[PDB]
Amino acid sequence: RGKLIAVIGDEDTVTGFLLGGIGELNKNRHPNFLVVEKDTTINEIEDTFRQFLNRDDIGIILINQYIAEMVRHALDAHQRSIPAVLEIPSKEHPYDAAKDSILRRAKGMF
Amino acid sequence: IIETKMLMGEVMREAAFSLAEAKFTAGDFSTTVIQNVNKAQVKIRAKKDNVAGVTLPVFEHYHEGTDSYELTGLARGGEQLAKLKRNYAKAVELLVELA
Amino acid sequence: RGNVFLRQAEIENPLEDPVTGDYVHKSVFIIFFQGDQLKNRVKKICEGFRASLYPCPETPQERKEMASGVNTRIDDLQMVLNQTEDHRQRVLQAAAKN
Amino acid sequence: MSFFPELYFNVDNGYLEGLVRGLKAGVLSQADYLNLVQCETLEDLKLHLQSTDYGNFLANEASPLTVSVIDDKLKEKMVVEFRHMRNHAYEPLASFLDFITYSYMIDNVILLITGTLHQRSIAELVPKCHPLGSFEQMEAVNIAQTPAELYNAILVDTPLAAFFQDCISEQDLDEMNIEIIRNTLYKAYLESFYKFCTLLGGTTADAMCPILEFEADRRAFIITINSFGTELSKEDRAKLFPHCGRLYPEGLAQLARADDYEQVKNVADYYPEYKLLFEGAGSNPGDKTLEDRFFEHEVKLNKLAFLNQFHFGVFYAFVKLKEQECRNIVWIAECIAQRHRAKIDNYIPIF
Amino acid sequence: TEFWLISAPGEKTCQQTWEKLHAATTKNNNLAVSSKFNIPDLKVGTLDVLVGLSDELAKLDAFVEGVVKKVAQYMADVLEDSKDKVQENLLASGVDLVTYITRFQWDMAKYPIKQSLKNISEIIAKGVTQIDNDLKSRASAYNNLKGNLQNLERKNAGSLLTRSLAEIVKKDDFVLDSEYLVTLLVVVPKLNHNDWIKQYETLAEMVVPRSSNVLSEDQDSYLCNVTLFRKAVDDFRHKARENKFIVRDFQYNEEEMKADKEEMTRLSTDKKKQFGPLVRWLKVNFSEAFIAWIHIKALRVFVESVLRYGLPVNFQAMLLQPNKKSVKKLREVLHELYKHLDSSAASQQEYYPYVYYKIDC
Amino acid sequence: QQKYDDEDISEDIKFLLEKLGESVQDLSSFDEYSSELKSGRLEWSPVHKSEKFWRENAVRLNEKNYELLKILTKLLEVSDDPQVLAVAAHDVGEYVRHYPRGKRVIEQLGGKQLVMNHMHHEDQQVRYNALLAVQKLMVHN
Repeated sequence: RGKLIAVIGDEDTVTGFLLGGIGELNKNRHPNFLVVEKDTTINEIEDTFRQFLNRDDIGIILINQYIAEMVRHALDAHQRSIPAVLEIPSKEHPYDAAKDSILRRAKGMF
Repeated sequence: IIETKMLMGEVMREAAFSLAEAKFTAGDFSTTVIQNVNKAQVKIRAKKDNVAGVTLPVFEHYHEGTDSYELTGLARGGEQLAKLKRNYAKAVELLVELA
Repeated sequence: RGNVFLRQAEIENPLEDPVTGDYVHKSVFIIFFQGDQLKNRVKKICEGFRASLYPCPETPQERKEMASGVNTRIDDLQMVLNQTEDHRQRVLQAAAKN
Repeated sequence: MSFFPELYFNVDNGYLEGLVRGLKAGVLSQADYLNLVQCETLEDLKLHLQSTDYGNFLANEASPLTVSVIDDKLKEKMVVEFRHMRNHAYEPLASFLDFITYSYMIDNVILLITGTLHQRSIAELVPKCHPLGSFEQMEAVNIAQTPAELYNAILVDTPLAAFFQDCISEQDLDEMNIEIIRNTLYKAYLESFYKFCTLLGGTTADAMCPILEFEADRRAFIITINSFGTELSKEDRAKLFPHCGRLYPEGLAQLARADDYEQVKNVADYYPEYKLLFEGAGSNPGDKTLEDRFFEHEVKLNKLAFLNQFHFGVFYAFVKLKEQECRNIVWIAECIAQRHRAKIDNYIPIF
Repeated sequence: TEFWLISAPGEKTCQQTWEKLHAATTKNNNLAVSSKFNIPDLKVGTLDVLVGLSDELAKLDAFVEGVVKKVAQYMADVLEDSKDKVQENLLASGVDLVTYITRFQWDMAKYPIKQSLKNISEIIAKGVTQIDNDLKSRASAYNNLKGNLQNLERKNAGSLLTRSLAEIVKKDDFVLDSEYLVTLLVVVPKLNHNDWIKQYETLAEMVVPRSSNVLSEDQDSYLCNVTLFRKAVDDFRHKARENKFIVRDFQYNEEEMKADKEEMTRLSTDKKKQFGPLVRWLKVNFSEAFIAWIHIKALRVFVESVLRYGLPVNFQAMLLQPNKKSVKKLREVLHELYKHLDSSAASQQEYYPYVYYKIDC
Repeated sequence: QQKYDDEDISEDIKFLLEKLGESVQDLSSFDEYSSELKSGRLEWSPVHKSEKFWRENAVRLNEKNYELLKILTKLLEVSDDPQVLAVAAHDVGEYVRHYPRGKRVIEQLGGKQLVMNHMHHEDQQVRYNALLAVQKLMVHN
């Protein structure tokens, strides 16, 4: 009841994840999700990502490889546990095991 | 953990295939899904885990139970959308575990 | 499936229903049963159709005399209500003049 | 008229009948699918798509290989052709094409609803609409995010007001949810179109009335299947069951009580041409489902109507046949893009 | 089959014979089949908890009714020597169903009356539930076997374009130990079989000449092939697809095809061997289940009779089989013969002046 | 609501507004309130309408064994000054507006009859105040 998963993804991923059930309107009635497209500037994405992270009632964040790669420094600038950030594959961007913040914290184990 | 994540890749390969099937049979419902978003259906119950002398945060999937939007007008696409709903219902829980 | 005697009585001059205003004749045909399940489902049913379940008369006469005392209080309570109508009546024409 | 077309009909219809007959060559056959499938890459898929009537349809656009642009261009070609032939219409065909445009203007107007709920301007939603309801009318923009303005808005010049006046009002839009409004408007238009076709007797009615009866029947069946497990009330299901099918003389009452899908099979055992479809409904890994069978029988009725030529179905079966063709194309392209050959051929072929 | 059971207060000891063949309280003037039920005597136990006991017993009775009808439905879905339509004469434990309801036997050993009647009802529930779980497992496993057979036949279903060529072609039909070549099996229809046997020279270059040798001829399309350079497979396919030369690269394998066919035969023989005993297990499960069901129905009838009639256990009941289309006359006559039992309070609707529950197919 | 171009008007208005608000805050105190209730002289203090008081600090009127309620009942019994009597009646009414325990206590004490006698007081405004107090003693009674 406390925290709610977030979603920053293209139309396919966000429709699929919203059909999974997640997504609520907050006090400002902003959406729990964001729409990313080819017609979506970097500044909007970065500002929305920080907006979500500042809304402490979210807790979990879902971002694919590509969106995170676009704002890579803003992704790896975050080292905290409770506001978890997830790196997931995508049909349009299948996972690369060499690219994860958590495995970068674990880099050197092999 | 790499194997758990590869399993997630497999699960969402299945999910993307089922999403393509949903696009195929009923044509266009994505905008209606994105348009109507008022309250969620699965939330998280904050928790902590005493694996050792120190404590490490964990989370629990919680079925809030909100009713799913009914798709019966666009070519009566209920069965396929139900299949996609079930696939992503599984995906949500498995990714909460990974989280 | 209940099989106990019937405490019968009738109400004349049926004061209007408390919440609607229906001056319709009433009566009581009461029976007591031991089963707890009955005390659930029978009362659920009567609430479903109609019933007044609030009080619980008791043969021990202390409750009877206490209720008679409360009834004696009802009259003074009604007199205060009458004074309330008197005040909200006399405050009207004073304003309505101007 | 007096049962005598061909001194009336051809004079007023051949001008468009010949043109659409010429355009009909662009629908691919199984022979083309025997070589589209043997590509294994999107470049060769584009080659096989552009070797056909869709000559360089993706030129100067979408350099990287993808699937969405293909569907978008196909829909663009569809809408421009449909408007092109609508632009030369004659009164009866004009009413027909007007109803065929109501089919999508109902979708557009229901999309306009909840714009008031979400406080949105029309201009942002314009590209979100399917273009077929462009609504080059007064007031088509800036509905002020108020339901009353939306209702008076649709009533101003939208031609669908003539049928919305009798079934919905502003008050009704704010009581039930959006999906019920969609179902109600679609059912009202379907029954009105059935009556319209019935009044205009001839070969046109003779070919279309079976089709619309089948549409009503499949709608009733699939709703009854998908409405057993939902919060809806059977009063609303009766409101939303079409009443112009083969089941309308007998069977609709049975569907109001046919909860289990097996009972829906038992009520479809009161019309056999649907019993064979429910027999085809396997719901198994390797065959198709009931809704797919209903789409298949829709294509079959379209073909049976295409056996004839003196009808206004050169502009109704024509558009839906090309919809089926483009749906097959998109499914094939999508599974090719994902590298899934298990269901490479999970589509309804055309001829 | 439809069958009736009525109970009465039993104010007289003559009702012992009236349960069988009273003339005055006969049904259809001594034409309906009537036999006294094999009535046991059980303890009272409780009355305040008894009403809810009978209610939950009715819920469980509907549940087991669904269970037994589900067992019959599944055994009919077996569709071999057991169906809802033909070969439907399935005996009640080796004795005809009508013959066992008319000769119902009641036993104390399985279900001691000394125990609570709730104890017996929950033991029946436990047994039927274990039977039901074993039935769900049996359905899953054996229908998975039948589906495996059906899907292996789906692999045997279709023209040669989708059906393997295990027993049609040979290992030597292509070039084993190819240098830089591939015997692309470009199956050509019969409308164009006569064309490739001359066009093969020009359809590609850097190929093997005189590669006009056909393999086989089939109804849909004639099997055939052609040898050519590995890079030239692309060029020949692109040139040949326009002259109705369907391309179908077939791979020969003796071992794997033989293994699949042996698996098919194994599955068929093992399926018969598992199907016989499957019918046996279904029969015994259905058997024990309906005997438990007629027992629990008799129990509920007993409970209702004890609720209605009085502190003694003196009550008297009997089966009943009306002749068709005269059971309305019985409705009236039995209303007359049972209204004097009550003679006061009990509109009727379902609260009849008599005790009755309906048993049917 | 009046607006002027001179910003000094607005600044002085805001200063006076805030300071008057804090003046009412400091003047509003249960300590001096109970002190004046024990002194025997009562006035129409602004704390009567301070709903914060009667919402939160009203349990402080229950001193040792309802001592303040007892001596206010005695003040209602003895005193005949209409102003202090009306003040006490209004305060007791607002006290019972938030406490059923106090309601049953005052029912036991018979002070309900004392307010009834105040409903017949020579001054009609005090009669109306006593009527209001009894109406606050009327919750489910």
